[PDB]
Amino acid sequence: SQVQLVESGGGSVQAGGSLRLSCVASGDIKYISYLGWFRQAPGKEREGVAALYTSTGRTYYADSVKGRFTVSLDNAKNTVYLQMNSLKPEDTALYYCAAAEWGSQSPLTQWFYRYWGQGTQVTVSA
Amino acid sequence: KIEEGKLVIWINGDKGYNGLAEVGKKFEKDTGIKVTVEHPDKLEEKFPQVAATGDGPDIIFWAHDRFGGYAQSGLLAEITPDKAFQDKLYPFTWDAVRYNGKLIAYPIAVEALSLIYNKDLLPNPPKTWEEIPALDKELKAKGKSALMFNLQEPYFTWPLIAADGGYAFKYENGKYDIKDVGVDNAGAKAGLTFLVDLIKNKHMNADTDYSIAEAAFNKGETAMTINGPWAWSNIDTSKVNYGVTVLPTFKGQPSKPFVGVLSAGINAASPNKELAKEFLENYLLTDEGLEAVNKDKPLGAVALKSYEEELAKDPRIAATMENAQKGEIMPNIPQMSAFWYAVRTAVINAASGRQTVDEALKDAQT
Repeated sequence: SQVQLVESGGGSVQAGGSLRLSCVASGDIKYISYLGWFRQAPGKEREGVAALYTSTGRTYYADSVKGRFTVSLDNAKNTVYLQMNSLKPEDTALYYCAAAEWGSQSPLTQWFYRYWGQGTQVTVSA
Repeated sequence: KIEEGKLVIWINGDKGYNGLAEVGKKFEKDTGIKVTVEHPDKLEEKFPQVAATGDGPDIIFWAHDRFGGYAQSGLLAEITPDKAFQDKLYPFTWDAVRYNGKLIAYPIAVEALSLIYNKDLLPNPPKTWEEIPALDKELKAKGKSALMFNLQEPYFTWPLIAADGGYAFKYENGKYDIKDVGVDNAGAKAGLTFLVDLIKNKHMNADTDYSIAEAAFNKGETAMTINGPWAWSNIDTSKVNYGVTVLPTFKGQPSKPFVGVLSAGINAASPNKELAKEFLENYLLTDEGLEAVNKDKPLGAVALKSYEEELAKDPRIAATMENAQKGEIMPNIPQMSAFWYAVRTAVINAASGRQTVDEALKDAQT
């Protein structure tokens, strides 16, 4: 794989607080057009959280996080962020970064994405 | 019964009680209040026995899991830290000292299992459990093994078993639902199946216990073990060039070791509750206070963010905290006794083949 994604920033956070996740994309990334954040609780489904279409900057959010989370890209760093505000215990999960050159279905569906990171754990205390 | 105008503190004999006494001396130098630190014999049973009569120390130090029952028995005072103080400790450490919705002790230190590895045999330890069979085949060709750890205790096997969905008791909004047990769900079945497959394929042995694994790692016979910070001193003496790191993932998810939080509770019968709060918040739970205790006997990882950031310059402590944050806080309820016994039987029966994984976990769930 000459596209590698590495997430960081997870940890323990109190409900109502904020946390910023980072995902560094390395390799031959010039054709990437979608960057997605997904989350997966143990034994549960990997669900789309937020996605960014980099060509125009358009963002997509799951209903459960819209208004609380913000996905953004710093092109001068090849790094995509998930700023998570007003955190809730229901936000606890392993958070994955994902990337695609293009896709034929919803950019919030896991099967849209070719490249996946290793996950960073976010655990929100009530 | 407890004397007003001084502090009596009880802490176990395996802790840094002389360092804690130094914190007591600093408190006395500022306040005139004498602080007496004792390490009573048989402290685990002694505190509830004496506190039930309205006697004992002002402050008791013990692992948080026993404090749930002590709080239920009315032996511990509700503590009253303000928001600014609460923010100085990692959020998950406060979870460990909540009972009935109330904070009943101050978190001090944090303990969990980690992956311990021999750098000479294995400079790049595996990030995933799924890599271990292939790694063992490589090492067996050189007369070594990949991994040996205590399979006899659920405390050691649970991190893998529960990684993709197992849990002891469901915890939601500060309470454990004793009717919601996660022993026979799909995640626990998958983890125990992986464990039993390692045994079936001879990558691990069903009889490996604490002694067998400790001897094998410390003699350089196996590249990895799983153990806690209490084991590091023996590895030091063995001179193995070892590291301590994050436990392997399973299906991408973290291993979930049980977390123990050494905590300081205030006796409900103390007439010195405000002095105890001042001592614990403004003297002990500071960089200087924890350093004094740690210099006497290491605390491992600590709940106080500022001092943990110093201690975590030791990658072994950083790994302990990482595994702890990813782990399952040990439930502070008496139903844990039934959990240990049921899971112990399940792993014995699955690892020896008397029962399938599905049969073993179904029995442990009921």
